[PDB]
Order: sequence, then C-alpha cells, then structure tokens
Amino acid sequence: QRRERTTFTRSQLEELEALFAKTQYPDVYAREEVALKINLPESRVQVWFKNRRAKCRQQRQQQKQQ
Amino acid sequence: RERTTFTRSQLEELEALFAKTQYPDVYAREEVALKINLPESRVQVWFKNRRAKCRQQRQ
DNA sequence: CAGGAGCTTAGGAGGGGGAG
DNA sequence: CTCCCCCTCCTAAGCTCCTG
Ligand SMILES: C[As](C)(=O)[O-]
Ligand SMILES: C[As](C)(=O)[O-]
Ligand SMILES: [K+]
Ligand SMILES: [K+]
Repeated sequence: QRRERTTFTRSQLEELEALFAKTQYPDVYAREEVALKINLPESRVQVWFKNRRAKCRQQRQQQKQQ
Repeated sequence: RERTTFTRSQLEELEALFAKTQYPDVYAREEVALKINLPESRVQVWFKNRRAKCRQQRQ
C-alpha cells in the first residue's frame, strides 16, 4: 500500500556504497546489518543492490560508448 | 494493476502521437488512450517519460 | 490546484533453483 | 498452470523540485 519510493539520504548511501565495495552480492545477514545502520527495511537494501549492480553494468557500457 | 506493460502495438500508436507532438493536451491523449485501451493516466506518464528518453538521446 | 522537469526506485517478465 | 528463491533486463512509476 505504501510506496514512498524509499528516497535515500547521503548518510544512507554512504553505508550502502561501503558494503557494495566489499561485496556486490551480500547475503541476507549482510543486508540486515546495513539496513539497521541506515534505518531502512532490508527489502529496500536488496532492491538497492540490484539497482546498484545495474548501475555498475550501465556505466561500463556507457564508458565503451564514449 | 501495479504497473502498466505497453505492448508493441500500443507503442506504435504512442510513438506516432509523440512524433506529432512532444507535449499533447488531454484531448489528444484521450484519443490515443482509447486506441491502446489504456487509461489516459498511463498516456500522460508515458510522454513524461518519453520526453526524458528523448532529452537523454539528444546528448 | 494544474503543468512541467530530473532522479531512481520498484513492479514484472523470465532465465536458473525449490515445491505443489 | 500455480507459489516461493536466486539473478538480470526493462522502464513504469513516485517524489521533489520548479512554473504559472
Ligand atoms: C495536442 As492536441 C492540440 O491534438 O489536444
Ligand atoms: C544452483 As543455480 C547457480 O543453477 O541456480
Ligand atoms: K495532484
Ligand atoms: K540463480
């Protein structure tokens, strides 16, 4: 019912990108831990990593384009 | 009823109207909404997104 | 309240796995 | 065919900005 589209703050994005640096496919336990730090549901941080891995794929293609 | 999925035949009518006008008024969006059997709300969001996909490919 | 824009999150199809 | 799980590709959609 509620889709506030989970707009991430910079502090939230900071912990996310930190975990994304160590691992791009974190297990559920690694996703719960960062979800508590950023005070967000775990399901939002899994959709984030899914989108974040696409961003990595998009940028390598965008680089080969330019 | 959470997300519209435009078929190939619907995108033909939508991209055709977009060629005539990037910003269509509600009357024109209704005519194409009935052709594609989708609510005019989806037609407005499509053009809002169709203009961003055009400004993206302009650079 | 409308109309726009930029940004990016989030439903959905659909490959693999499990099951009924 | 259905229901979950993983994953990606695709892009409709929600929020926040502007503008009258
Ligand atoms: C975009 As019109 C003038 O056909 O409503
Ligand atoms: C066990 As598998 C990587 O084929 O889902
Ligand atoms: K409104
Ligand atoms: K898999």
